[PDB]
Amino acid sequence: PIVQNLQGQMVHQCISPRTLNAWVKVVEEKAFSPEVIPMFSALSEGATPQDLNTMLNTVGGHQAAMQMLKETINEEAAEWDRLHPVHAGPIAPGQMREPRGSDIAGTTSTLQEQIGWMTHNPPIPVGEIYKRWIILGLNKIVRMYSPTSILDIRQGPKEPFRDYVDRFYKTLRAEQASQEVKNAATETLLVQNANPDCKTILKALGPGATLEEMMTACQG
Amino acid sequence: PIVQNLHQAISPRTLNAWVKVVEEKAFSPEVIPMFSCLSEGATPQDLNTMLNTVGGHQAAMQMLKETINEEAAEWDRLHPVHPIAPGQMREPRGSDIAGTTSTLQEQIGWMTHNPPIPVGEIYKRWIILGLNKIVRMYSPTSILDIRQGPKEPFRDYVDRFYKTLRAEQASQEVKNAATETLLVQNANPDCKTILKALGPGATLEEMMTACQGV
Amino acid sequence: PIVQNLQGQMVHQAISPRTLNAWVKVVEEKAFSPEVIPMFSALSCGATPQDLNCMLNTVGGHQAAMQMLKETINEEAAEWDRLHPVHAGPIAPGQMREPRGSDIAGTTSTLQEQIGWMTHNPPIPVGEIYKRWIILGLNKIVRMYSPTSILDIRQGPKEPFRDYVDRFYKTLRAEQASQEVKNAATETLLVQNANPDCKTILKALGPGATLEEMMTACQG
Amino acid sequence: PIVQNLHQAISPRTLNAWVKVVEEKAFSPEVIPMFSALSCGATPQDLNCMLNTVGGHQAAMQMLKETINEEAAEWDRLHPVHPIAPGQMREPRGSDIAGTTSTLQEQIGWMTHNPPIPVGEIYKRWIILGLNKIVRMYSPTSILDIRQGPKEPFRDYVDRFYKTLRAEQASQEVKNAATETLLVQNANPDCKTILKALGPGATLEEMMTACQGV
Amino acid sequence: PIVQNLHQCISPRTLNAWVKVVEEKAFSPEVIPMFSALSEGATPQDLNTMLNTVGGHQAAMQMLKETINEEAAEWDRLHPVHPIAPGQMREPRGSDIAGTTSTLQEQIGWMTHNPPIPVGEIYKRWIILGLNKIVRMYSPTSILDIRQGPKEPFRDYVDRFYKTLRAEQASQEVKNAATETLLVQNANPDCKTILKALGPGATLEEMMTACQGV
Amino acid sequence: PIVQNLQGQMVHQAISPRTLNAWVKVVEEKAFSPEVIPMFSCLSEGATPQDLNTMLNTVGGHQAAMQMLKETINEEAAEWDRLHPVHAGPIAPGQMREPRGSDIAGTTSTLQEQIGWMTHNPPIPVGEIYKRWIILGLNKIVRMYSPTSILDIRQGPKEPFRDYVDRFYKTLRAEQASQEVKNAATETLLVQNANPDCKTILKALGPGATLEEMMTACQG
Ligand code: NA
Ligand code: NA
Ligand code: NA
Ligand code: NA
Ligand code: NA
Ligand code: NA
Repeated sequence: PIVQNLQGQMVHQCISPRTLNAWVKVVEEKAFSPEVIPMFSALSEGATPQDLNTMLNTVGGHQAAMQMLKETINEEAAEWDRLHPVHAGPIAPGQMREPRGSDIAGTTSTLQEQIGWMTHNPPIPVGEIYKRWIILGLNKIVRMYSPTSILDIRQGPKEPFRDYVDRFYKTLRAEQASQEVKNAATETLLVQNANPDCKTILKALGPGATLEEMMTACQG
Repeated sequence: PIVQNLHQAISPRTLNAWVKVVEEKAFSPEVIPMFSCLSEGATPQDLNTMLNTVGGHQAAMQMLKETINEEAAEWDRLHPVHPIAPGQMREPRGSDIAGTTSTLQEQIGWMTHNPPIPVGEIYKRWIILGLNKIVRMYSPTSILDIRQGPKEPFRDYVDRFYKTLRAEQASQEVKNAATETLLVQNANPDCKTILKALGPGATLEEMMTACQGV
Repeated sequence: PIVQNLQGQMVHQAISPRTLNAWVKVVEEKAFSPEVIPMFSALSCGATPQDLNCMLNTVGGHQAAMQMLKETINEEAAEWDRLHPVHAGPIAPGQMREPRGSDIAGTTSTLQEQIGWMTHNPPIPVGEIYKRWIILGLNKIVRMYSPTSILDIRQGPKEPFRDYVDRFYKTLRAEQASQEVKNAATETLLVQNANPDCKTILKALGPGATLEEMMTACQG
Repeated sequence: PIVQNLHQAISPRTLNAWVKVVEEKAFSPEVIPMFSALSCGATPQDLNCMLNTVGGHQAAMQMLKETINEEAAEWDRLHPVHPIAPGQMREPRGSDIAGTTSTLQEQIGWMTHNPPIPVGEIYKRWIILGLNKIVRMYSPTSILDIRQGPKEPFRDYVDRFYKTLRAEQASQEVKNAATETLLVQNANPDCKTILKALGPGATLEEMMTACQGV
Repeated sequence: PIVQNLHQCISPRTLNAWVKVVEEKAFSPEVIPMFSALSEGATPQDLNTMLNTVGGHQAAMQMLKETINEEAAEWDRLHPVHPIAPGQMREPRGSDIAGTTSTLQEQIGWMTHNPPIPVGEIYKRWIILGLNKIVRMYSPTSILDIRQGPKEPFRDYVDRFYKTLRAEQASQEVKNAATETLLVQNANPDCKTILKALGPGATLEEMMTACQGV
Repeated sequence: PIVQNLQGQMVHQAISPRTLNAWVKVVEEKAFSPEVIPMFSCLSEGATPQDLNTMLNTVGGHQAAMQMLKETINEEAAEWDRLHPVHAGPIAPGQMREPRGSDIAGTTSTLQEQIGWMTHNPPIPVGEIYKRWIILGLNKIVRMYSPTSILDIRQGPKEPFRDYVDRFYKTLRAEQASQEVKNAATETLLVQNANPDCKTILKALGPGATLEEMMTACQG
């Protein structure tokens, strides 16, 4: 990665085995649970497209997913080559070339070319652009790998309400709805899908009750 | 974070530490001090990273979102944004402090600017307020229900008592004031008699020494 | 904490998650065994009163004890306010205020005010003063939490003497006697409380025998 | 390694990391990317250290030696050594790149010299070529033999399929081209019918969504 | 410690390391070299920290106190303190080296002063002398009692033999001199005959090769 | 150890508890398996003779071996004193003495004297010289501790060929033959010692077949 710490200077450094090992373990244990993505984002801060490839490529298993993730990266590379066509010309001595889709994705560029683009002024953040493509790819996978439809999350007859809500908002997180639409499934589905005893208690509350108020209500 | 030595990337060890604490301890009161100590010098981005890498307890994390919205709203009411002075940068809105609508660059901007605009420490304050509500919610038993068993060591009973109290968060005036009242009333019969016999102004040392024997 | 390492300069740094995790584990495992206190002292070298509060406040459980520890800190704060009364006056531009009991204890001061006092010349070591109060508090707890009275430590009829001595001096450590009074319980209690066979052997040694000599003697 | 900040000793943590990965994973394809990432800026000495601290898989490590010999021979054929210019150092032979006949001093010499002679990165290339052969060898089942079971989730079947393929190393043209052919032909009957019914231009998403239901 | 790079606080990892070694290994001889290596550049405060964070083995730690007192007494006898030169600091008494009556400031003073007064390394010497006594004490079996079993591999027997010897601390002249004598006399009958048949000037290699077969 | 990292400067540093703990564990677990030696070499890069002694001396157990290793170090010290006789003379102010066998081995020198020799120009690499002696010593032990003779490694009747080869070349590694003589035991012993079914397949290959080709051949 590249972050500014060598005094005032901003020097490149080798991806940390601890960062790698961290990312591989999270993927092994958690299997594209939604929280994996924020973890990916946080382990890959200031990551070069090489670094990103290292993290993705050291995942053994979930290869179905990693293939899907390749397909997505290709789609976002194609769309980039359509939007930014390279005007083929000999490189002026003081400049470097414009990066193609495949160059951002780290497939056709060198670490030198990648450090070039990111540390150039104005910046060409090939790291952060490729990251954007990957994350878009993971989101699709997370939505895919979410086991149950939100419709199917129903509070059991003996199940604590706090447990039911915990599943409900977990499911929702995976089946990625914007936190406007998550806040709007609150006063609708969550109630409709509660068990009979606790549904009655939640209807009796009236509208516009907070999540605190609903969970306090069904505590028994 | 932003650290004064000789910005830095949030440490995988810090993340892993915070995620584990949340996994194991489940909004036990001691979680919050841990949050505060793992998030020293944290940018609002960093804070979001820590909160967002918690899988599970999503009920709670939703509640914590609701609280952050309330503290953002109250900020936009108190500071309504009205043209950028050449040497300065823009004024941060509720959503900008909370890291939702700002960049890491804008956040580093505000904290390292003179005079300082500590968007890190302000958002932290909002989060902690949010966790407190959750901790109070997740506390299993009411202080009223903590009663010393007939064979239960007094030291064990007090340990539950003041744990419960910590969760059902009471001011250190009201914690000090439940001592000479409830703790005694809720002790077992043998040890209650011993604690009444002590008279009023008795320390916790003196009470626990007293009921060591029974 | 603050220790001098940024070249010759002496810079403040964030309390290390590893230091915290270390201290919390020791408290979890060892439960105010005497060795906990030296560990506390060694994990809190150069600690600001904020840092100290962090370490104490991240202990969940032993809350009975942590309440007791609060009571003690209040007693040492009161005694400080009696000894150093603040003369209410507007702060001269080049100075800072005098710290009250509650300011040392980190309850009413900021990290800025704390760094102020410690790095000021002459030094006002609010870190080291609060530490002194805490440790006094833990000592009381350790003495409290010591399970058996030294009187009750008696060598069993089949128990190796080296085992008996190990309990004996452990108990003594908890029931904190000065290492003059620990050295003086040697040639008295330790012998009186040994089993019959080995007591006879230890009396036969005469006075002024070392611990080595006594333990060599009762090897059988 | 040789690292640009503000030579260094190979980190016990790097060594321990690499040895464990080889112990646990046994030339699974993902081992190689891990090798590449643990050996960033590695001197040919460092590389030998990593390979030589692998106990066991000695069959493989012998094979890996044979390959390194082949790439050393091919180098000595392409660059035959013919007197040392006052400002310069000698030209590296096959055996000198491979770290067998050079010193750490000579290796630091070549890499930090201008123009750079990246003996680290050249030897790495030879090793990786060697591991690829071993990975292809150690892959247990032929892609032909990966068939979706009658009760096996399609997501599970695809996961084996593309794992196998990874080992039996195929170009990302030939990986993309086994998709719309073998993967379908080797699916179970119920899900094959569903995948044929999709028509030709179907993504992996679309295929896996399709067979989620069955 | 005091470390020359480009005082520092004793590392929690150093502490944790030392406490674990004492917990697990129980004054096995190898503990002492470990003590010496974890306490490189240690101030007398640091040393006290390491010794004082050992819970348990308190019998031993008391003995170790007695020894430190003996080496402090012997120091006060050899250096009796007799007015502070303007550029200098006071002369350290037995109790000042042992860290009991000095401050960290006074200790950093003595070690970083010119000429150097290595209070760290002097106290260390006293401690190690103390541990040696304990190790010799805690050694379970007398070298006389180490005898090769009738079915026991010779390599196993020698491993006990030289372990025992290490504890019952013998000079490397007396260790080298118990070789061609006791080790043979205490071998089992079959292998003793083989070792006598070797003649006198035989290495440990030669003896262990000889009894590999039986 | 001493490696050049304090900017351009080359400063001595304390042997890392993690390095020690690493080396002790490897010796505990692996018991002079051949791979131990490369590990020793890699944990002891830039090691002073003191450091080396620390690593060797913190091995508890395998004391038989550590005694043998002492005997070897003495033999290489004697041979050094024969080759470099010290001419007894008063030390010229700008110089230091010539190191004796026992001085290299760290037994009779100080850390100061050792840092002296290594950082002197031209260098006197007492670290790297003692290391050479140790490694020679470990090789003898590894060859000793190798359980079976290469002659005795025979492919079982049901044993996968890849398993048999893995033992074969492991054994060989211990019974240290040069990788010319390891490459020459390939087309001879490995075949002669294969099981009947797979021997026939390997003879049928002709001479000069690679290890790949042989292992591909006996895959069934
Ligand atoms: Na709420
Ligand atoms: Na409350
Ligand atoms: Na081969
Ligand atoms: Na292939
Ligand atoms: Na003694
Ligand atoms: Na002895």
